[PDB]
Amino acid sequence: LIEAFRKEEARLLHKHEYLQKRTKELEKAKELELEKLNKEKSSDLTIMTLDKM
Amino acid sequence: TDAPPVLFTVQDTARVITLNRPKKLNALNAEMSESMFKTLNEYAKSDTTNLVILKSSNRPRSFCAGGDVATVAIFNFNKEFAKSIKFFTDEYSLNFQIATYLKPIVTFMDGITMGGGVGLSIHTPFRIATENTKWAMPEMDIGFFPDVGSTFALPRIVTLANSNSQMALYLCLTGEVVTGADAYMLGLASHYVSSENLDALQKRLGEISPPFNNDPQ
Repeated sequence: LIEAFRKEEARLLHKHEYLQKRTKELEKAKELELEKLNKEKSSDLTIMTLDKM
Repeated sequence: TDAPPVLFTVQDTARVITLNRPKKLNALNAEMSESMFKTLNEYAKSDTTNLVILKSSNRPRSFCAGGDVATVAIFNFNKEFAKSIKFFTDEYSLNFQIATYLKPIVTFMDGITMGGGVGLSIHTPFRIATENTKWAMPEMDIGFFPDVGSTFALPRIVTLANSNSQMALYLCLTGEVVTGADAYMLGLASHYVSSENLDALQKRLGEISPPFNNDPQ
């Protein structure tokens, strides 16, 4: 029973840390992915634009 | 926010390139040349573009009064020689792209076509002139040379008194201005079309497409 209570607490704390690390990674990956999407390519020259208007 | 120097638009299967520097008579700077050079490479790869049409939004006032050499002069006075060499690498590279372009390019020389403007049309087999066309190469008065491959085109396209490049030397060394029908008869213009008919011609160019299994090249 002592091993059960200490393993459960460790698991809970280890799970919070893993989620925090995973979320930060996902957030960083999303920023990188979005940055690639916003990167201008040569094909974009063939897309008609009316930026001024 | 500012009006783009060169405007690109779709005309059915034709892609219209319009010079948009009316206050400067459509003078060609490094920005304009670079934009046109990059966009033409994309159109060459595309399989939906059959031809390109190089015109101006200032017609009949001017098509292109020439490369922007006044800015290149300031660079020389400021020793910004890197900037000057960029302006000529872009312009001359665009003139080389037009000359070797595999798809038909149709230039509407509806207005003053002097200097860089000549480079935009002299290298296209379809260079249409109008009553408002004013072709000249006024470089001898500014201290420069006949650029934009005019020393390779004029000696090979002029029709009269050009057996030994005599007429080509006359236009490049005297800076004589040729107007409308005279440009067509000398070989400076491939076709002579009234300005009023340019709108209709543009629409017809966008509507024609290679038949069956023939590419636009």
